[PDB]
Amino acid sequence: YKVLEDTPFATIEESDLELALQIAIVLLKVRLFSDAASTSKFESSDSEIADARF
Amino acid sequence: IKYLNPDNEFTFKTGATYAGEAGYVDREQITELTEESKLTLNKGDLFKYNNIVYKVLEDTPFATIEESDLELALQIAIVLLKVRLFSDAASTSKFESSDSEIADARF
Amino acid sequence: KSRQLKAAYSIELAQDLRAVHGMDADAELSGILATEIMLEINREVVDWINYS
Amino acid sequence: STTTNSNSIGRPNLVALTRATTKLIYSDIVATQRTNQPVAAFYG
Amino acid sequence: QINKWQTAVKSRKLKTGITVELAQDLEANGFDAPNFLEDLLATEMADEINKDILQSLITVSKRYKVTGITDSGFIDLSYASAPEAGRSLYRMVCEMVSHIQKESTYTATFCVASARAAAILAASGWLKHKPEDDKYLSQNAYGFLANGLPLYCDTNSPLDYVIVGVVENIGEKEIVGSIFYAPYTEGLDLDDPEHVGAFKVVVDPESLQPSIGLLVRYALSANPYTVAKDEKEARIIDGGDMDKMAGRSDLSVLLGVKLPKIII
Amino acid sequence: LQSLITVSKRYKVTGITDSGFIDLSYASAPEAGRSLYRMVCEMVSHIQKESTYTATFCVASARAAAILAASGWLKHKPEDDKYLSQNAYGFLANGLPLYCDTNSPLDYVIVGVVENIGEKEIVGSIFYAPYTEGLDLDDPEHVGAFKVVVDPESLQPSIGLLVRYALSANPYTVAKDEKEARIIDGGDMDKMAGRSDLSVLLGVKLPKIII
Repeated sequence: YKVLEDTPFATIEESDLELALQIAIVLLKVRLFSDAASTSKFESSDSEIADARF
Repeated sequence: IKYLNPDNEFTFKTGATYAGEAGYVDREQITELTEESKLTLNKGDLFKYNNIVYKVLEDTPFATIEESDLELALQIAIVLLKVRLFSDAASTSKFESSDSEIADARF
Repeated sequence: KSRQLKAAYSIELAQDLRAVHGMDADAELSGILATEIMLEINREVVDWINYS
Repeated sequence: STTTNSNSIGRPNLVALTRATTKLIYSDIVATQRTNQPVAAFYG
Repeated sequence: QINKWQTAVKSRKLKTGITVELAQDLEANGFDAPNFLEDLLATEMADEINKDILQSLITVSKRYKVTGITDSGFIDLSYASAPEAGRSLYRMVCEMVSHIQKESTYTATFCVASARAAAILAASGWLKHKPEDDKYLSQNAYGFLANGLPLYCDTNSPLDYVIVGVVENIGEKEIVGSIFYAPYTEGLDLDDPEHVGAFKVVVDPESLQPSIGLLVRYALSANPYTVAKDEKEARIIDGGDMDKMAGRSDLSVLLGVKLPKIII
Repeated sequence: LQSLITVSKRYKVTGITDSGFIDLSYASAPEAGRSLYRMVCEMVSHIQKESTYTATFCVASARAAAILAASGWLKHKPEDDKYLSQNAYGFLANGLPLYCDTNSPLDYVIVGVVENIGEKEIVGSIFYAPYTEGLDLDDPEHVGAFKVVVDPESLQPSIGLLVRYALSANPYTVAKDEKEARIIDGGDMDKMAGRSDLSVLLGVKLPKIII
């Protein structure tokens, strides 16, 4: 997750951290961080490529 | 790419017309509603709100509208036929005087 | 020496006349300007004859 | 080690052009016929 | 007795003009500059025609005041007991339709509503989009009702409401409906007359940039048998004159809708 | 899916959706779905009002889709699968297909638009728009490409793939910072998040499944 507004959860009274987190997404305090990488992340000559497993 | 009215707002969001009796330069003469100006209006007067031009059908529009939110009081005035939307086509002479103003189209 | 006139008619009129009377509402008007000018010139000549 | 930090882009691809316009629904609201005179007068 | 409803055609006019350098930039940027410009004026004007008709309809339609629940000129719809909120509006739609059928004798062939009013009505169920039935929706309706009327959205007027009314065409001359639009093009030389109206180009005499504008003329008159409750009985009736005709028509009926506010 | 969640505008109404979500119980059976169906309809007409586009799809969490299904007015009926593209949960009375997310930890319902008016007029919330030009591809419809290396010590094979795409936001979307600008970053979710006229999100509050 990534923080959109500082001090996320400042106004979320929910005690269950999992739900407080869902609320933070709904209220735009925190955004889901799934995102693509800058291209340079893979051209550094020293980089981590996510493993696929089975 | 967006098509805009003379106040540079999206034509589809404003809800107002300009190329007709309401005009564009004419809006600089038409009184806006305020918590006090709503009370000085009578039959035949024009007024505006959110750039829409309205016309008074009944003297002292809002005389019987207790609603404190001016936007809603106006919606009520439309419903109760105290005020009518003024949007309309112009008498043909409006654009023949040569002393004429044609609403702009923008983008 | 010169001599000239203007008509200055509206669009809306020209359309209405074509629909209502069938008149072109261009030619019937330009015709007046041309006629008036030639008529005034013709008078000028007669008037100079009587003047002189 | 040529990477995207070296190469430049001349022009972006537009990909798409979007124009938001009001869906105009009036032909389903008003019963029409054309007028061929500056004045119309309906008979009831 | 035979009476007539008479109106003059009124006008709308728009002006744009594009600086030569800007027009050239439009071509450079991937646009068809001369067609862009005509499409802009035509679009903006068509938009204003649509707004005029819908707004005029609001102000012409009769108000559906009922001693039971509508003597405010609108119906108050909550979120409690959710299916009821839409179904109590559907009922009003049906009653307004019947009111027209009884008073004007016309069938009340359409229903138009604000975006939210349309949604609350849709929420009742008893509304279907059904792409298979798109044939009768003119690709315009939101969807359609069990009672047979198509539902269209307004989205332009600041009102939040529902209107039902009639559009009928029997043939040749027997054309009926709430507001006739009735554009006037005779005498105007048009390339594809279906366009309605025409473009004019001047080009400034100082700056030499082009200038263009568009003219449209039409009646937008009221229907026969409608007489403002002033004269009441008249033989020649101004079919315009909204200052007197407003709110008095049997070919359309309005009921506003009161909803909780959207938080912005 | 996650990009859509964080871009879509939040639907909040003083009546039943403040706090960004709707609370749905098990009382009065169909009402829980009905009060959500209404949200779908309101969010849909909201999009038409603000964007002029028709909000052509609806996507929901697996549970939220079920809650909606409980109202009826959602049908699969395989004979009508023609308009579900073998993906949608089912279709709604309001004409939109309903798809399920099933993946993100959110519990919600989103309505939004995908339209294709031809050639260039491609419209919708998020454009994906992959970039394949320059890659000589085996099956051009694959998108992205494979490479095999083989280790220099052990000699075992090593296989992987690289994919690249824009994932652009739709025009007329502007971050509530610049508000109006001539050039808008179509990515950068850190600023674009929560801003979009082409999609609307409402969360759904449900009781927990016992594990």
